[PDB]
Amino acid sequence: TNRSTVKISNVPQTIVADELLRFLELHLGEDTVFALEIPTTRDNWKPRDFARVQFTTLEVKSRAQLLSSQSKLLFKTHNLRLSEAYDDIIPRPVDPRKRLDDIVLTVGFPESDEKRFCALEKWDGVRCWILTEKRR
Amino acid sequence: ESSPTKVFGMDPVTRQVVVVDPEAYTYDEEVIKKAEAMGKPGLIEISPKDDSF
Amino acid sequence: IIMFEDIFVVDKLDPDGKKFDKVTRVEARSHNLEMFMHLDVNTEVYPLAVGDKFTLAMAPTLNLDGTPDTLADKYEYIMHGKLYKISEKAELYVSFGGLLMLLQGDPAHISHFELDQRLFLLMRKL
Repeated sequence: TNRSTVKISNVPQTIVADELLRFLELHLGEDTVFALEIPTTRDNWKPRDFARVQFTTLEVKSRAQLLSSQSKLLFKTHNLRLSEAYDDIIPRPVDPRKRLDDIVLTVGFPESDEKRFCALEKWDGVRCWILTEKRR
Repeated sequence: ESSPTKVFGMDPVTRQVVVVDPEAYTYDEEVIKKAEAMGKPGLIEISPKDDSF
Repeated sequence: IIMFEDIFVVDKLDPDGKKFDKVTRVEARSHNLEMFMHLDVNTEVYPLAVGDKFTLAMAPTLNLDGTPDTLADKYEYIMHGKLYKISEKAELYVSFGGLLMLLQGDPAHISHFELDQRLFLLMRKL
């Protein structure tokens, strides 16, 4: 429950990422899948037997786990089994509130003894992500 | 449209499939294969009748 | 007449396919006895999904009080086979006409089984 990426146990070797994405969006909510990565032994023409998929909301992850526990996921006569993953595909917080977009960032130091602050260089439209699990 | 012959029909008033002229199935496992491909294994089950000819 | 009888819960399927048109090997762990079982079952004629609970029984003969070589009305997946390998936590190797079975449990649980004998396989999914 610490992360949002779920590792699929067995997938067909003939499928592509787009087909699995369409299947997941059909069974689950629309556009509820953020990242889908299928590891490949070769460079671009030999995918492995498993895949890792990242969900946007933990509720979607729980629903997918419940569906997989009941064996209700059948994609090309293959029963998809869902298991926890080791690391996230993209270090992005699950909470949409922590994601801050188009904010003003400036640096400085307590230059004066009073309640004064000095601005050296100011950046606009920066992105701020707060990762509680990674403590960064 | 997956069936080679006209064995299944579409009912517009009920928006569901119906069985019309079941004697022209020709035992071509095309509709069953399409159902398996779509993801429904137990959608349509067709079996021959041993005591009828 | 029944030698070994316990409730089993499946853990995983080897092919993990619904319409593979192939024999499927199942992995079920015994309850209150800690016994692991391998069994080749046909899913098309006898559906078995993950998480289901089924009972299992083994008897030398299906007759009542003797007559080796009427329990058919109780169970629904009767099989017949022989035990060819007993060497192992002892385990048994019974083949039902080419369908291998591996019942790995405890040495005390399996002690009344002889080598090269005919035994049945009674199963019911509750």
